[PDB]
Amino acid sequence: LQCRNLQEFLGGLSPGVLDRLYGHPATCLAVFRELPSLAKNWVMRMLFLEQPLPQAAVALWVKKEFSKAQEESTGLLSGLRIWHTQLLPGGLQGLILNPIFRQNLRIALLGGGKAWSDDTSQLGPDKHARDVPSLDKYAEERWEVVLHFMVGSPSAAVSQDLAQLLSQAGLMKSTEPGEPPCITSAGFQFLLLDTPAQLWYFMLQYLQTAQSRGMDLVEILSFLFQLSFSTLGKDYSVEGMSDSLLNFLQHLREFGLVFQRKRKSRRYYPTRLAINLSSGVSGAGGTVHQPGFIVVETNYRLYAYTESELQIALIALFSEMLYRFPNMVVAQVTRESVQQAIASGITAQQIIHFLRTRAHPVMLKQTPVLPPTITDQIRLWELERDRLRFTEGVLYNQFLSQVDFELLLAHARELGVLVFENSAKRLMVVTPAGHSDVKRFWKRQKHSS
Amino acid sequence: GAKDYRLQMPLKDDHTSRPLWVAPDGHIFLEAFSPVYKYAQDFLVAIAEPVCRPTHVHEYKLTAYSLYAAVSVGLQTSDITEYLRKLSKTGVPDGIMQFIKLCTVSYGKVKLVLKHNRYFVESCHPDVIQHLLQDPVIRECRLRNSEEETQTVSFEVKQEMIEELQKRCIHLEYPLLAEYDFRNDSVNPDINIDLKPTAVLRPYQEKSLRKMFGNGRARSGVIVLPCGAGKSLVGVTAACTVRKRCLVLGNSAVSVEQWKAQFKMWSTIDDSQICRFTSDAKDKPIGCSVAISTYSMLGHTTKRSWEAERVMEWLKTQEWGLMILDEVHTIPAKMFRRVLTIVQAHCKLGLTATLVREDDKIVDLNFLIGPKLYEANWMELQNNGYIAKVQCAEVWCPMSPEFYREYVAIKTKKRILLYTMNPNKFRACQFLIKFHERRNDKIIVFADNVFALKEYAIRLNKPYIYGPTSQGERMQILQNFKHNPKINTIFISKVGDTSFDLPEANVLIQISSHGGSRRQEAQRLGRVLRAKKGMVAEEYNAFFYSLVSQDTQEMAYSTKRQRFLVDQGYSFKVITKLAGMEEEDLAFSTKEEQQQLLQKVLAATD
Amino acid sequence: LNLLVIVVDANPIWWGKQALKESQFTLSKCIDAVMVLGNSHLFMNRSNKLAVIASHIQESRFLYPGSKDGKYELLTSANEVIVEEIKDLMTKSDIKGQHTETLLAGSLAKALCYIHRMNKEVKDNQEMKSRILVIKAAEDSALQYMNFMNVIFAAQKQNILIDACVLDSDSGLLQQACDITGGLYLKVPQMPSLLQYLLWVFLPDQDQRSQLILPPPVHVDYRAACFCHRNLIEIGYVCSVCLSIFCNFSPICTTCETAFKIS
Ligand SMILES: [Zn+2]
Repeated sequence: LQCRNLQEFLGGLSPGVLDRLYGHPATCLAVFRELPSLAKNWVMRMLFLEQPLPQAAVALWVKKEFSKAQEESTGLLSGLRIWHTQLLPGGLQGLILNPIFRQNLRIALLGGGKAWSDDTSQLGPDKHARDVPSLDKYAEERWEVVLHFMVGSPSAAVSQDLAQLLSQAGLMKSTEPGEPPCITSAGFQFLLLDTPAQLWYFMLQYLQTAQSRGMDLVEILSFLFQLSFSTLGKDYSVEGMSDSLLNFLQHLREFGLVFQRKRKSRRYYPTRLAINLSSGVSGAGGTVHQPGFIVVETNYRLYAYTESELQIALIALFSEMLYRFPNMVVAQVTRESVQQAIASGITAQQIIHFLRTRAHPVMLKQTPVLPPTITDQIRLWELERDRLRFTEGVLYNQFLSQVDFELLLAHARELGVLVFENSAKRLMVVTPAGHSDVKRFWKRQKHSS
Repeated sequence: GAKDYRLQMPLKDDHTSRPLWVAPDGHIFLEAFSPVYKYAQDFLVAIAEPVCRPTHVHEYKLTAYSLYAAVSVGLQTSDITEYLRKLSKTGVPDGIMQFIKLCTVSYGKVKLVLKHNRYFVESCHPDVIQHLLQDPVIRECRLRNSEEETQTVSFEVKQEMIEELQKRCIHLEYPLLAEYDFRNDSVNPDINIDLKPTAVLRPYQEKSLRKMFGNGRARSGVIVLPCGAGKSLVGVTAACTVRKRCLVLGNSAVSVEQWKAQFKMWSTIDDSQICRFTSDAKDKPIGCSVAISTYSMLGHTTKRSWEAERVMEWLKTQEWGLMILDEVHTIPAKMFRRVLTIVQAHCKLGLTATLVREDDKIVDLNFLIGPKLYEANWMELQNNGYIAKVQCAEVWCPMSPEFYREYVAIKTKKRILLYTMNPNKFRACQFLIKFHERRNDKIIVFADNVFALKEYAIRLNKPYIYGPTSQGERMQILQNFKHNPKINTIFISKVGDTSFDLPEANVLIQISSHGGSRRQEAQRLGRVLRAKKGMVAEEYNAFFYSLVSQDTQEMAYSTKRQRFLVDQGYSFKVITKLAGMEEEDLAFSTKEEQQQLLQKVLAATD
Repeated sequence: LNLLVIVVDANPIWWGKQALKESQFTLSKCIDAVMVLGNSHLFMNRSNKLAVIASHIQESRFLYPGSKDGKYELLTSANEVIVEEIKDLMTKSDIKGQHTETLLAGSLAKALCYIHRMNKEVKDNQEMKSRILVIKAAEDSALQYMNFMNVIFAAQKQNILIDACVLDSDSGLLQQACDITGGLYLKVPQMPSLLQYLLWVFLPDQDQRSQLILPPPVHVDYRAACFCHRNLIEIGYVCSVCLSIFCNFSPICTTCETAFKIS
C-alpha cells in the first residue's frame, strides 16, 4: 500500500478542492504537522505576513547546502496550493500563503470567527459510558469481523452494508447465484497486511465508492484526520455533524473505528482503531494491536500461544498445522503448504514480514530464526513460474527483407501486442486481438514497397 | 492434517513450572530454554526414544522397548507416571498411563540366568514358565536329557535356541530379562583388570558405563557414542570395569588396531601377554585369554583346518565377557546371530552413533542386541570440544545441458555415472580445494563412486585411495597425511572400512549423494571431521561441503541428511551460488571440454 | 520533544518609565509577543513543551503553572493561566531601596532546577532538548554577578543552551552567560518588532536553526578588574589563597587577610 501521508491524495487535487479541505481549521493543523520542519517553520513565518515574499529572499534564508532540501519542500507546498505564486512588478516573483489555509491556521493559533469543528452544549456524565479497555477490545473484535468474512466463520457478523463495501473494495468477490463470498488473491494479501495499513487501504476504497454514494470526499477526509488525533479519554458529540458524516459514523461503527452506544445517541465514544488508523505499518517486528504470539524456527515449527479463529486461519494458509491446543498451536512450514498459499495468491515477502511482526521476544535479536531456509526454495519456485509465460500469439510469415519487418516491429511495440523484438528469426509475437491493426500496417508496407 | 488433543488432556494452568506436553500418541515437546528441561530430558531418554532432536524444542515419542529398558532398571510404575504428571503442562491422558502400566507390570516377564556357562531360565511364578513351555516351537527347541531355589523354577535352554527364544518371546509378549551371576559361573576364573590412573577418562563415557552396570550385575544395553572420538576408550574402560576377559569385534581392520592401541597404554598386562586372533598372530592364546576378532569375517571354513578350528574353540573358552559391537549399521543383518552361535556372551554391548542400524525400517537387529540404554548428545560433545561443531554447506551446480539430454535418454546406471561426473560439480569441488588451499587447512574429498574420486584426483594431480588397493599402501598414504605434518588434498573411497588416526583432522567434500549406504555417509561426516584442538572454541575449523546436481533429484537425500543434522546439532546452510566459482581458473570450464567428458563416459561400458 | 523555557526579567520601575514614555511598545505587548511565540512552539510539534517564568524584583513566579473562538483548547488554556499570573504579579509591587533591580540569577536558578525535575519526569528512552530564552530590560547588578556566574555553570553542566535578547542595552553578565553556554546572543533594535526576531531565530529547533541562516552571536570580550581598587588590568597578580585579582603585587593580601610568604 502506497503511504499517502496527507500528500499523495492532496497532490493532483483541483486548487478549489484543496481550498475546501483547508476550509476546516482541524485539517490545516493536520497538514501543518504533515509538512516537513523546513516547510512548516516557513509557513509559520509567512502566517503573520500578508505581503508575498520573493524567490530570491526564499533562496537567501536557507544555507546553500540545505537549499536543495528546501526546494523539495517548496515543490510540495506549491502542489498542495499552500504557496501560490504572485507576479510582482519587479522581476522577482513573490510567494504568498493560501488565504483560506492561512486564516484557518490563524483560527487554530489565535481567537477566530469559526466556532470549531466539535461543539458540546453541556454534556458531562454519560449513561453506560464505554470503558477505555472495553473500547480497545471492541475495536479489535469489529476488525476481526470484517476479516472473518474471508474465513467463513460464524463470528463474521457483517451488517451487509460492510459486505457491499467489501465487494466494491474487491478484497472479497461474490460470484455465482446466491452471491456466495469468495477471497480474492488481493484479499489474501490484505489479510497478511498489518491492521493500521489495512484500515488505511479500506478508507481509500471507501473514498472511491463515496462519489457514487454522494458523500463529500473532503468531509470524510476531515473526519479521518479527527480519528487519527482522537483520544480515548476525550468524548465527542454526534450533534453538529452533517448527515453524510452521520452515515460515515454508522460505517465507522462497522469498521470499529468509532463506538456508538446508540445510533440516534448524541454522544459517540472514540475507539482504539481510529487512533491506530494511519498510512503506515505498525512495526517491522512488532504489532501495536497484538503482542507477538508466533514462535519462528529454522526447523519450520511454529508455536502460537494465543488462540483465535482468525489468527489460526492466517497461520494455516502459509503453514499447515500438525496439532491444535488452546495453550499452544503446532504448525509446520511445509513446501506444499507454502505452494498452496502461492496458488491462492500471496506475497513471499509478506509471509516473512508476518512471522517477524508476531515473532516471540526470545526469537527477536536472533539472526537465523527471522529468515527460514525455505525462502530460498520459494524463490526457486517463483523462478519456475517466471520461466514459463502464457499469452496468445498470432504468427506472421514471409517477412523477407528485415527493414520491412523492423517498420512493423515499431508499430507492434507501440500497440504493445508484440512480446519480443525477435528481429533475426522474423516471427511475429503480436497477439491475435491486435493482429488486425498490425495486418493493416503490414498491408500498407506492401503498398509502399 | 490438524489433530486436536484438547479433549484427550484436561487443561490445567501449570505451564510455568512444566516443560513437557503429554499427548495420547506419546509425542512429547521439551522447551530447551526452561531450567526444568535438564531433569525432563534425562526422564525422556529413559522412557522414550526421540524421532528427532531439534535444538530449540526436543521431540520424544514413548516406545515400548525404551519403556521396557526403564522397567529393567527397576523404576516403579507409579514413580514413572508421577514424574510425567510433575512435568506435564496438561493432565496426562488415561490411555497413555494404561500403556505405561502394562509395560511396568513385571520387571521381567521371563528371566534368563547364566549358570556354569548354561542359559537356565528361572521364573518366580511356575505358571509363567508353563505358559512359555506351551508354545510348540519352544518344546521342539527345549533342552532335555542334558542354592536357595525357594519359589524358583529353572529349565536349561540351548545356547543355539537362545536367539530363537528371544523372537518367540516377542510373539508370546514375554520378553527375556538378561541376568549374569559370577558365583553361578564357578568354572570362569576371576582376573584383575585396572584402567591406568594417569590415563584421562571422558565424563560422558564414565556415566554411560555406570548406567550399563546399573544395580549389582551388569545389565545388557546399547550405548550411542561418537565414532573416532574416544569410541575405543569406552569399550576398553568397560572391559576393565567388568574385570573379566572380554572380546571386541570391529569390522574395520584399522579400527581393531585402534582399539588395541587404546588398550595397550592403560594396561601393562598386554606387554607381558598379547594375543590377537585378527592377522592370525595367535600369540599364547590360552595364556593371554583376551583376544581380538572381526565377527564371522575372521573365520574361514575349508580354507584352513587345524589352527582355524583351534582359534574358534579358544575364543569361546577363553572369553566369557559381554560381546562388544562397533559400526553395527555397517554390519549386515543376522551377522550378530551368527557371532552369537560361534561364541555366547551373557550381555550384549553396541557402540554406534547412528540412531538407526542398517537403514531398514522393516528389519531391525535392536531386539537381538537389546534396548539402547543411553544416547550421547552430539551438541554436548561440541560444547566439550571433543568433536568440532561441523558446518554443513550444500553447493548446488546446474546439470550440464549436453549431460542432461543423455541423462533423460537412458535409465541405465550410466545415467547415474553421468550425474556423478558433472563438470560444473567438479569445478565447484576444484574451487573448494582452491579455497581450502588459501586457508591452508587439511582437506579430504569423498566420492560415493569408487573410481569417481580417482578420476578427479588424476586431473588435479592429487593422491587417491580406493577400495581395490593394498592395505599397506593405503595405510602408508594415511600415515603421511596425519603422522607427517604436511597439507594436501586426498581423495578417499569408502574402502569397505572406516579409518581414523590419533592426529585430528577436519573438512570433507561429498561429490555425490547416490550412495546406497546412506548411514555410512552420515557416519563418515562425524568420523572424518574432528576438533583441530581439544576443548575447541566456538569458531570451527571444520567445513563440510555437499555438491548437488540440479534436476538429478539429489535434493531428496539432502532432506534426509537434515534430519540427521538436527540430532547432531551441526550448523546447516545452503549456498546455491559459490559467488566466485565462475570467477576462477578451473578445469572443464569450457563447454567443449564438458562435451569431451560426456563422450568419454558414453564410450565407457555401463 | 523539545523543551523551551522563557525567562523575562521584569522591573516595575523600568517598565513604569516605558509607560511614562508612552512609547508604542509596552510591558503588556512584550508578554503578548511571548505568548504568540509559545503558541507557535506548541503548534509546530505536539511533543514540544513551553514553560514561561517572570522575575519580580524580590521574587520569581512561574507563569505557566476550551475552543470558545475555535482556537486550540490547549493553547487557549495555557494563555489564560499565564494572563492571570502576569496581571497579579505586576499590579502589586513592593519598593525596596536595597533591591530596585530584579534578580535574573534567582529566576535562572529556579528555571534550571525546574528543568532538572521535568527531565527526571521525562522517560529516559524519549530524548528531550532543553533551551532557555531570556529577555532582559532591567539593568545588570554587580552584586548579582557571583550568583549569576554559578547559574551559567549549572546550565553548562546540564548542557542547557541559553539564548538571550536585550530590548534596550546589552548586559555584560547576560552576554557572558550566552558565550559559556554557546547559545546565540541577539540584540533587538526595535522593541515593538521583538516578536518577529523571536520567530526567526529563537522559535526554530536546533536542527532547524543549522539549516536556516541566522545572525551569529556577538563575540564577548573577557575583562579582568582587580576588586582591590575596582581597576581593569591587562596583567593582574592572582593570590593563591583567595583566588582574587590584584592590580599590583601585595606583601599582605587584603581579600583573605593572610600575609604572602616571602623567600
Ligand atoms: Zn589572598
